[PDB]
Amino acid sequence: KTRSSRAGLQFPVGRVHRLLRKGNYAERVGAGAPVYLAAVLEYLTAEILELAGNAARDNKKTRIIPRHLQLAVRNDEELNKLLGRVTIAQGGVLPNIQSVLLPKKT
Amino acid sequence: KVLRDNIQGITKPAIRRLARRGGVKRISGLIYEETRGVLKVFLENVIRDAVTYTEHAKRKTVTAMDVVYALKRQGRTLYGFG
Amino acid sequence: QNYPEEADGTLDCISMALTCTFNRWGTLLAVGCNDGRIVIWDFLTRGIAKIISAHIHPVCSLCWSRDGHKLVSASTDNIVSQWDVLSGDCDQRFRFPSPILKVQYHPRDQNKVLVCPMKSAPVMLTLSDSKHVVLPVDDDSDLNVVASFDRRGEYIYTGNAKGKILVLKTDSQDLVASFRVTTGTSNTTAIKSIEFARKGSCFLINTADRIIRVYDGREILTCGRDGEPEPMQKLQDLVNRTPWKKCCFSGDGEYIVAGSARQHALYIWEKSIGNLVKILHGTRGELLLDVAWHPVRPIIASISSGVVSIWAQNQVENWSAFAPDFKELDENVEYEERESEEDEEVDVTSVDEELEDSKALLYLPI
Amino acid sequence: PHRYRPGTVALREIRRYQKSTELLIRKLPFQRLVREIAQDFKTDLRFQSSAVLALQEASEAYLVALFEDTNLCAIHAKRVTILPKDIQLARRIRGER
Amino acid sequence: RYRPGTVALREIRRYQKSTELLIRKLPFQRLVREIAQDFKTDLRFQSSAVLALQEASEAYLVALFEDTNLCAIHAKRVTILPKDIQLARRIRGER
Amino acid sequence: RRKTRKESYAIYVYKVLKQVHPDTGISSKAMSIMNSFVNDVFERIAGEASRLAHYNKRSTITSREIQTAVRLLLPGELAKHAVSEGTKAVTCYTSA
Amino acid sequence: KTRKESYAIYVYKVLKQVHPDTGISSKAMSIMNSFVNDVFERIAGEASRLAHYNKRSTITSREIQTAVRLLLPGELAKHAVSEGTKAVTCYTSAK
DNA sequence: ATCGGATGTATATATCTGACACGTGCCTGGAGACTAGGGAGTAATCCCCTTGGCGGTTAAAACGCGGGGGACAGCGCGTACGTGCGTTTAAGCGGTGCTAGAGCTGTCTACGACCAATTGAGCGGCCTCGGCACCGGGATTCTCGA
DNA sequence: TCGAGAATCCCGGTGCCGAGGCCGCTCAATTGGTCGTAGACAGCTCTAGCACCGCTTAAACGCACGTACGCGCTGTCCCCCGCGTTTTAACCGCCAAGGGGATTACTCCCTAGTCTCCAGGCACGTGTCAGATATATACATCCGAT
Repeated sequence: KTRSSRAGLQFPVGRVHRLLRKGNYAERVGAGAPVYLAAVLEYLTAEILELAGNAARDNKKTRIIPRHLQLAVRNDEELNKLLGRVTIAQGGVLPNIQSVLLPKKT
Repeated sequence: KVLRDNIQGITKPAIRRLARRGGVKRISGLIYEETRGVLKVFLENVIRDAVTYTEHAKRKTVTAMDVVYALKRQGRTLYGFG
Repeated sequence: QNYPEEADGTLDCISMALTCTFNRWGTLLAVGCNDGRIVIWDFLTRGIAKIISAHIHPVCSLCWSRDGHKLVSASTDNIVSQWDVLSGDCDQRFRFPSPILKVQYHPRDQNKVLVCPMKSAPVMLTLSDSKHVVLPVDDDSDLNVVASFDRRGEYIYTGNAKGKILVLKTDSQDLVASFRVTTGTSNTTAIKSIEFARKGSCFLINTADRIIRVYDGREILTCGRDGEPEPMQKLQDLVNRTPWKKCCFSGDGEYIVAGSARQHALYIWEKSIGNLVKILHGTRGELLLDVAWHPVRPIIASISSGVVSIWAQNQVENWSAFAPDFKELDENVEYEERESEEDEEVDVTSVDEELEDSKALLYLPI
Repeated sequence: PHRYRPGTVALREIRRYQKSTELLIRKLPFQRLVREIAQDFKTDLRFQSSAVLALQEASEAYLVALFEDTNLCAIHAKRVTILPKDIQLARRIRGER
Repeated sequence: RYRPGTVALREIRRYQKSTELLIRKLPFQRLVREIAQDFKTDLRFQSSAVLALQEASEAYLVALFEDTNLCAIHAKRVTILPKDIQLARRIRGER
Repeated sequence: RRKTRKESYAIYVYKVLKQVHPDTGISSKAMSIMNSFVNDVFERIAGEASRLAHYNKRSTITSREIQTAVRLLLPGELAKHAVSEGTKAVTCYTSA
Repeated sequence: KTRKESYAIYVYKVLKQVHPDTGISSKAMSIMNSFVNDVFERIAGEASRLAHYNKRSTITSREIQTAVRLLLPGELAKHAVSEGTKAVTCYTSAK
């Protein structure tokens, strides 16, 4: 019988518990730790992937290229606070031009 | 309580002396307010982590060792308290 | 509608405020100040009604009469007095050998008040002749017992301090039904209190096994003398283990609300599904005293440490309510135009559920 | 004494201070300030004399560092005066915008 | 065409939209080979591994440039200068 | 030669994406980057919680310590949302 | 009243070995305790994570070698690794 | 450029006091002996792939010129600041009482590791079909000098 | 305020390899007990952060002012760049190989764990002097005079 459906989450819980048990983070763990971790990873993954899909439909492309993920992570501010010193392969950079460097004439 | 006073508790000569220990001479008169601001925004995070740490330990007093623990969590380490 | 989703500030007409309760649909607030006075605030109108100089020692509980003419107060100095809502003076004065926990008025019998003395059986004091009738209990007579009416007050339910719950009649006192709570796995458990609703005859029970349970006031007289415990949902908090102090029922009959002590975690569920739906974000530092929703409209209002915090549904009607034939909406479709372009002599004279907790008759415009 | 030229006594003040080892902000105002700011996160907390002491030094440390950085960028500005925009420049370039 | 400074904006925007690498594969691979031979001889590289390093470089490098940029703005000029690069490297706290 | 079996967080995040937007495809590169991200955050939180548990002379890892860790690590109202979601998940799990 | 652990006697003897004329105050004791602890957790954690990298269940001396070479700066790392190798050899030769 | 005068700068002389360094006790860890059992290395292997190399070219680099736009030096200026002094004021020791809280200890009960086997979640192989790359050309928008 | 030329966007129009989905074949995740135990509750002890006040003065307050320089403006001149050219090896796609990285199997030996006793390092007194504290002084420096 399964264990992920007991809480209705999607990320595995048995896998998390086994990997944390063999990860020697401590010697003895409770029962709510694996389900709680599965839940928080679920929430963070959903938070990122919703913006990923929004960026995918921005350019009208079904497949999500990593550029979309880069834009979605960078344009948000809380992510930029949490993903401070992290880069992305093939990610690129969001467009930006300094304000005072903008020529004009009549 | 929340009081607008005691924020100016660092009166001008204290910042003067701190600037001197930094090694500057000519400081404009409009530096004091943003110094207060940056000091407050810095102190916010450390005091918040300290109170969370002391709360998790089920006691309502804060020591110094948990303070240096929070400081090391941010990245700035203190030596001389254990 | 649904659970409250907005946040309201505080309602502090005076600095101190200990207890609060709604009358029938949240009309007036019964503040028992910690100075020996009884203050009445106005709800849904944000005002005050009357201040009563009761006595010296402050009080700790409040309730109003079925006819709304009395202000009963479970005093901390054993002053079982019937303060008048109208004049503010004392109508009936009496003294009890034990203080009172839970004061209530039967919506069908205001003569017999609800008293919960400690280390002694509950006593109904009749306001017509100042006579005290002891509620017959079972086994011990020195336990921390709490007595409470049903929806209609027709049966009275008492909870003891060893694991025994008693069922008897509010007026005939025919103790013919008992109940034994489950003994966990090895050790027994006492009962802290019970709390009822206004529809469905359900009631929560708060015990010493750190777990809040729920029963219905229909399976004890049906089973007979004593049967096997069988709750619907053994709700509890399994991440912090917060103890439970005060918790009431919903203003609709389908929700369940539970209150913390210092953690500012106000939990809510529904009777249909025991799954958490929302949690309250309270600012830490104060102890919760009383909780009781609007008995009709979904809202939460918790008193704590002399102040009150309300999480509500603040509403203002949309700008598009100028006239039924006038709307202020946005659309990008072409307008759909219209497609369909007596004499009598009679004067005009015409001008949860409802119970009998009305007729406060207390309102002073000046 | 006599009306000295600006910055002249500043140099000897620097020399007296930069070699010194002491606390520059007073004690009572700072402990009162931290007790005031602690209220928002949680009320009715008790501090330890050893604790709060520690704190100020760390803060001073950080604050001192800031001036250092600002001074250098001030020299990069072809001026001796310190201006607010340089503080924001240092804060942003350090990595904690 | 003419009007210098106009073509720069078009180029910089065009490249800002694009997200490809900027260093030819073979020269960078040979340079990594040389700097590895400096440490130890006869090291077999994974074609995936080299690529890896490559990307990280630009990341680091581009960040540096941006910082120097604002430093030039602090000096009342548009052109960036070597001195600003040492400014950024020292002020970052990585000397 | 000898084929090997490897574990990646590939199926679960794909199911999440379908649950959210059942109309958009995903790339293998995005799959690997999401796998790296989830491994990263998992290790970060677990290690911080473990070293906190050692800090308190506790030989166990309860669920409370993890929520303390996510209060410290996660900034802003995202922390409140995540901790509320975790409490919801555990409460819905226990009585089953 | 109770039993508490510290590094006081050992650092004192090390001081007396090299400068048998200079005293220290309690603040020096506390700061040296903090320094030696801090470096101990840093190097020990690095060694643990190295051991976990290569799916190995043990931590031996050569793991400490790799950790010290990786973490400390160059010349001090060379001195430290030389002295440690000398110590381990003289320990193993005379067990 | 050169010299005299007020003034903070670092130095030597009593001394005294509380923190520094030393001698005692003994109990809790660590070193001495022994075991078994599970990690590990070491022989062997064989197919994946990374190094090496070759033909074609063109996209990219390399080099020279014309000039205009921006870096750089200077000059006035008037204005914001550092210096100086008389005055009030809250910091800084000083010393007092205690309750509120931290901290240590006996306890005993709900809760996590061991383990056996299952058996379905889950990982790998093969088409495959369409999302997307490649391409050819017309419609669409920007810019600067007459 | 208005053209010529010059770029980019988009509408087809077409061809191709990557995400996908099904089939087959495993291996570790539950379930249920089972067993030992780590921490939770209640009590008692002690000790110090806090409320409180007294008196003293180092320092903050704020005015006065005389000038150092931040800044706006000018002129200057010099070199970065864009446009054009010629020039060439990065890149593409194709070959072939050997070697070594990852896998299998195995015997052997390092170590967790237990038991064992004894010894050394922290709590605790206790004597004593290193440097702060206040006094008088030669000296180097900012300022002012020529």
